[PDB]
Amino acid sequence: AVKVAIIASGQTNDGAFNAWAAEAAERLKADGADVQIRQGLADPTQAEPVIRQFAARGFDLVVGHGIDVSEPILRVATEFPDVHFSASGDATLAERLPPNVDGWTYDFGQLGYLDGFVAGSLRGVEKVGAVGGPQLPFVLATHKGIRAGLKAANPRASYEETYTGRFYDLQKEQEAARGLLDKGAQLLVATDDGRGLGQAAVAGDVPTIGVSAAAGADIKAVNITTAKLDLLPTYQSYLEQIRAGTFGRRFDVLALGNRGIVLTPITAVGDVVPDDLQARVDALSERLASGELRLPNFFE
Ligand SMILES: [Br-]
Ligand SMILES: [Br-]
Ligand SMILES: [Br-]
Ligand SMILES: [Br-]
Ligand SMILES: [Br-]
Ligand SMILES: [Br-]
Ligand SMILES: [Br-]
Ligand SMILES: [Br-]
Ligand SMILES: [Br-]
Ligand SMILES: [Br-]
Ligand SMILES: [Br-]
Ligand SMILES: [Br-]
Ligand SMILES: [Br-]
Ligand SMILES: [Br-]
Ligand SMILES: [Br-]
Ligand SMILES: [Br-]
Ligand SMILES: [Br-]
Ligand SMILES: [Br-]
Ligand SMILES: [Br-]
Ligand SMILES: [Br-]
Ligand SMILES: [Br-]
Ligand SMILES: [Br-]
Repeated sequence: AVKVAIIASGQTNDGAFNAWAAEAAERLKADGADVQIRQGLADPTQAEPVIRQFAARGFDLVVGHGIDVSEPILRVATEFPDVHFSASGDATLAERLPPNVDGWTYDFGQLGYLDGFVAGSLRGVEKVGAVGGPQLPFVLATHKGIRAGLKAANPRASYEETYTGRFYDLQKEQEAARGLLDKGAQLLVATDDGRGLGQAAVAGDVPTIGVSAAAGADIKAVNITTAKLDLLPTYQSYLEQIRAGTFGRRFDVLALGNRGIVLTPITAVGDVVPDDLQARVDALSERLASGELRLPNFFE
């Protein structure tokens, strides 16, 4: 049994980024991993001693989930040359990996693109509304992605978006979503938490895309799907590397083309979801894998 510790930036009950690592880690138990998870460690002064403690106790693999945990991972890695570490970040992380650290990245714009593409693939949805949080560069990039994905799959659809200015302000998110609904949105896309948007959607009988998996049953019932990271192949590769003695300096991109970004199991909502939605997304992924389709940089 390989002993694995996951050190998460936020809360694994978020039904989103941190839950994605927790779910991959749960599935990794079938590959012979014994897993411990610690949450809420975005603060590097808190993360570094926890990481050190797992390494000192003889864990085989210590995984820092989220860019905020990356620097502590890289620092402690230098102390334990025979322990294996993982960190996440931007493309520049590849440069900065000690011999015993694997790194990974993904592009926010691609999550947006898949949401928008799914939105444009639906039946009878000509008006789409999206609600995000603060207008930070990665959020604006995500939204530029949505617009592009939607234009690709349905160039006739119209699109409006609203920003709450905040992370995880469900009350403002709900209000923003209701405003788009009142103006005529036939689908609501969440780029932040989504639980507030989900409430507004239920009140107006419209489907959603992107809402947190931690939402209640009534809200989950209207969420067609959500674009997410599948970390399981990456984690499986870590175990294989450790078993073969080849761990270190791998740099993985999780993307649509390689199924690092995928959909959650699709829910049919109303009659807007085509029977072949998954096939359409699979074909999109194949076009990206081949380079038939190339996506712009969605950042300014
Ligand atoms: Br986080
Ligand atoms: Br969850
Ligand atoms: Br994310
Ligand atoms: Br376990
Ligand atoms: Br354990
Ligand atoms: Br433990
Ligand atoms: Br914890
Ligand atoms: Br320390
Ligand atoms: Br983070
Ligand atoms: Br990250
Ligand atoms: Br060591
Ligand atoms: Br991007
Ligand atoms: Br940013
Ligand atoms: Br566009
Ligand atoms: Br707009
Ligand atoms: Br706005
Ligand atoms: Br803002
Ligand atoms: Br709130
Ligand atoms: Br509402
Ligand atoms: Br909820
Ligand atoms: Br190794
Ligand atoms: Br790609």
